[PDB]
Amino acid sequence: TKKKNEEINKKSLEEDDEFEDFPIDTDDVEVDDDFTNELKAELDRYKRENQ
Amino acid sequence: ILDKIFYGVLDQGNGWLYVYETPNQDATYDSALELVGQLNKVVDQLFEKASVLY
Amino acid sequence: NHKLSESDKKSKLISLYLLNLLSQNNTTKFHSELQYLDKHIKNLEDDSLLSYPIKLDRWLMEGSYQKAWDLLQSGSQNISEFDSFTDILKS
Amino acid sequence: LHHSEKKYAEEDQVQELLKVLNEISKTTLTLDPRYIWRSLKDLSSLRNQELLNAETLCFTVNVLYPDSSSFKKNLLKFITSNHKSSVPGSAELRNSYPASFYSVNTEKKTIEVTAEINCFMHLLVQLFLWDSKELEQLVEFNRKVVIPNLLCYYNLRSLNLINAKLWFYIYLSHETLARSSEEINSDNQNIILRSTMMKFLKIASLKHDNETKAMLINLILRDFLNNGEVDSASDFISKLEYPHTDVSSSLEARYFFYLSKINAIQLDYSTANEYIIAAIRKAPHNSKSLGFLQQSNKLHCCIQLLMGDIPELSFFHQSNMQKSLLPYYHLTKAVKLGDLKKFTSTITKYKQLLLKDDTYQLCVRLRSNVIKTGIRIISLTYKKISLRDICLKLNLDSEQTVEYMVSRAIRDGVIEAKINHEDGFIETTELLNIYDSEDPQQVFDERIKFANQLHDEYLVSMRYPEDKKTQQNEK
Amino acid sequence: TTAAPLLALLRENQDSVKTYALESINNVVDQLWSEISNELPDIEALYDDDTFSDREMAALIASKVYYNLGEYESAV
Amino acid sequence: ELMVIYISNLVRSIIAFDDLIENKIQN
Amino acid sequence: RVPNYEVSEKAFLLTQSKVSIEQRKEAAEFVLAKIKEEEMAPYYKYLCEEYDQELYNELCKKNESKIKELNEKIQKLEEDDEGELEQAQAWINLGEYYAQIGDKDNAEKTLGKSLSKAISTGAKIDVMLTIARLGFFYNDQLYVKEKLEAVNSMIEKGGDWERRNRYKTYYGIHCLAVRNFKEAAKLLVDSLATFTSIELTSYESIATYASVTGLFTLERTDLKSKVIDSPELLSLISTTAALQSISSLTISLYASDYASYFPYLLETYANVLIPCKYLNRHADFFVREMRRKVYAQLLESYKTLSLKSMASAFGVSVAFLDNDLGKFIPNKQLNCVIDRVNGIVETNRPDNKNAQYHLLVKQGDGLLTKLQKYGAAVRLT
Repeated sequence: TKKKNEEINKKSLEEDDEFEDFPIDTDDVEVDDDFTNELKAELDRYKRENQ
Repeated sequence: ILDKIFYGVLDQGNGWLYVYETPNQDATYDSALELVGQLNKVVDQLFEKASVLY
Repeated sequence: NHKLSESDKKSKLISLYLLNLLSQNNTTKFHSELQYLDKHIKNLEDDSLLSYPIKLDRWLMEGSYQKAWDLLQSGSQNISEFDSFTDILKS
Repeated sequence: LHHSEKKYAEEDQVQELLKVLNEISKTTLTLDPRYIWRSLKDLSSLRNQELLNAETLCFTVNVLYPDSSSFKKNLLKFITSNHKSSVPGSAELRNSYPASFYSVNTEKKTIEVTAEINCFMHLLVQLFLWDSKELEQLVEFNRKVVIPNLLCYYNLRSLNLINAKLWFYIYLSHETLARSSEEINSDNQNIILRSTMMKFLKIASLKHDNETKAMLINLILRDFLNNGEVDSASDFISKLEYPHTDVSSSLEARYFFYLSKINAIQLDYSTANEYIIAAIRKAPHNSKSLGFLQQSNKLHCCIQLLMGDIPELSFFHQSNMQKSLLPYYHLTKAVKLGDLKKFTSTITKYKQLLLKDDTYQLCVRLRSNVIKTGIRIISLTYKKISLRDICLKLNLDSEQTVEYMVSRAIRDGVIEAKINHEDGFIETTELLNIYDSEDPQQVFDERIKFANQLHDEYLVSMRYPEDKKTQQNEK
Repeated sequence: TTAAPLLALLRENQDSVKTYALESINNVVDQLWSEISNELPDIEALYDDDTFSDREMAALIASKVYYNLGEYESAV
Repeated sequence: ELMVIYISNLVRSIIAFDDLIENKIQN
Repeated sequence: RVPNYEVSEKAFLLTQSKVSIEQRKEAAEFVLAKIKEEEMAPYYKYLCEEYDQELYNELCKKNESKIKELNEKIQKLEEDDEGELEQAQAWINLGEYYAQIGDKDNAEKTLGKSLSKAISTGAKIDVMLTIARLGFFYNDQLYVKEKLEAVNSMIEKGGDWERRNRYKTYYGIHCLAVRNFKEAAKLLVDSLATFTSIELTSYESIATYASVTGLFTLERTDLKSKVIDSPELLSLISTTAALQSISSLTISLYASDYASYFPYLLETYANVLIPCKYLNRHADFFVREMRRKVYAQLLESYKTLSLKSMASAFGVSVAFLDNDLGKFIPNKQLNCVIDRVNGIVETNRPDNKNAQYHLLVKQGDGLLTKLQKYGAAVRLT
């Protein structure tokens, strides 16, 4: 009840919230290397045979 | 090397074997990790205790 | 600038002021002055002749020295009073 | 109905008032009325709708009115003249008790009790105006009237705490009307608004009011960025009179946000990082604080990309605010991979979102970092790497161009590399064994000082309640 | 409005321009002071010189700014 | 030590408040 | 109870188009008879999209037959005197049917009444578990989690050793289901030691799961003892295809075959990781680790390597290997660089003093932030 004057006034300067404006308007990064690996193996194998 | 009775390094790009018979680094830092480990839990506990003020 | 703050002269005069600061070799100020302007030129003029100091900055920030030299050399086309900066910038 | 409601709501107002009235006039209990006042604004905002709203008029009439009858009239006029025996003399519940303003003596002017009452009465009008959303006429009418009244007062430490709150409303209300409609009249009155905060701040430094100093500084730093003036903002921060003694954590958190922005554009991303982390810590995590947290996260992410570092991937993900930070994840992917095309496409798509907060402007500069970041990574994987290899990977235009970007970088020392032109490779200089050098000691020296500073903070605060209790009688 | 015109005028070498500038700044010295703090060493130099005849006024401006900032010692 | 002393203060506030109300009632 | 999982696992292969069209339609033959037989329409409605009204007339008939049978059976055994126990068993029996048609909603209700009534203490523990089983059927991770707590609440009050064995295997599946495998590898290998099965998914599943999780978590020396030299896994031999593929990958790594190692990775992905519903999620996550591991060992043993020696041993080209390596290097589990110019792979591998310095200082920063957090609040208050 003490912070409440301050938190509400603080909020007012951001204006609204942005968070609910957003839907109205509208290997964490890596990619799985099994797919890549598959292709590559075939490609190696050819050259290897004819070596 | 994986077993670990001579733990050294092999050079493919040349042809030498280097031997290192160097066993192990600081106990000091290790036991220091344990003390810090306890302390992390302890402060959260205390904080739990300290919530009658809230 | 009168009547809240248009005129075609507004774009030309800004471009020459900002280029001064890049010739004094203060990027720090180039950004500081730019901050002020930003609210008043967001898309009002957008970039016009204003683009001339803007590209130049971008390339030294990237650290593309090559690309930079290229813009200056080609900058001899448009010499009208801009040479007042061009020469400084070579050195 | 009407009579019952007006009076009942009015009853509660007088109970709250009596408490704050009594406490200020018997010694200086300064801190205690302040805690009441916080709670007061909240209780009052919720009140107003229930139990009519001409409950305030009754209150005005009831006590002494030196200018406030006219102000209340003006509000009533605005939303249409309301009538139900709302003519003065309507209420009178003083009745010759010295705690309810002695009826004969006050009127004669053999005693004055109006001083503090007037400041409070004003507080109720600004709150109610803002509540209702009465703009235009009243907003100017209100500023016009309150500023000379405080400057006719010679305001106690206690009275300083009260007017620190009218100041908040004076600033916000002028802004909302401006945002609603642009006009030159709004612009003339803007110059008036700056000048009044500057005159008052000197008065409020001499009374050393922790509340007052705090409120004014947050407002002024904000005003300056909106007008873009770098120069004035740096001078204003040099002083650092902004207290940390007792003020709310919400106040501080605002203070820390602005510094982050300010230092970032001036090319200190080192200190901006510390400020932005520090701003989150002070802020409470509340829904009423959600707007601040949401703007804070976004600024944090921009600073980490300006430095050259990728923030934690998990930040954007594990958030329940994850939707807004959709633009931030696309920027983070493009920067880390050095994909030249991706980066430019991202900022076109999310441009209008980004333009709102003027993070678009920072993102033009984040073009540079796409390239800077990618080279740092390529160098850490591949120690000696021909200039030819680097270009092939990240499709950089030519060997001469990439050499120069790398060259620029290691002057400012981020890559920590060196170019060997003659031999055609760029060789990372890192080797470790920095434990042997003196650098850990510098690091650790600081960490001790930080703990000590903790202890001191504990000790001082700890004793302040105990004084109270020993002095109080106990069973 | 801003102090930027005002600053610009000090610099103009010609005597009458500098004098006019001092009056202009003096009006708004109490209203606005944080913008000309930067440029205090120049106002001070004018006070030093004994060519001006509103020289007394030049030091007044320095003093006024310094009390508003809160450096009371510099003011006095 | 910071918290424990606070805990003690918190109980004592109540002890002292209760003295005042009870003196009034008794009289 | 028993068939509900059988169905869905078949249905999964039908759903996916990743699977070969030949395999897809093997699954199609098998599942179709059981849809009709066990009357699986509520669950089947989701999957049918997702890959007769007779099934329903049947549902509804069955619903009502089975529904009515069980109804009046309880009406019969309310009368017949034994008020705690016989109503309870009859209520369980309604739920048996619900569990049969794969509607979990109705199961929960009837088994609720069963619990209210005070019966054998073992029995209750069995019921709680049955509800947790339904979480695996839907394969909603969130459903299995909440429920397994209620089971764990009653287990230790019950002090049942017998159903305590079941707990292990179910909790294996939660930790399997999730990414975090550190808790999963320990749990699933203990259950190979002690199996107690009362209405439970086959023993085969447990084998498949131990092997994967063994590989991901354990270090070299502990992999040998606990997985390779597991008596059960060896005694069961490689019979089933899924089990077989993983076994070949395990041997080669340990016998330090490098040539067939990379082909077994491709094999494992085709035949183990993708058919499983729980480790379909973690197919990407498993592989990335295992490619780092072959390298991480190899760099331990070698200060320098050539690119051609490194590449060729595995049976991949120099260009392909170099690319795969730059992906893994910034995670800093390999601690090596590639000299393009000299063509060597040099190994930094720092276990120096400066390395150990980093690990303790990161713990200390975590403790630093918390102190500020508790203190600043409490001082204001």
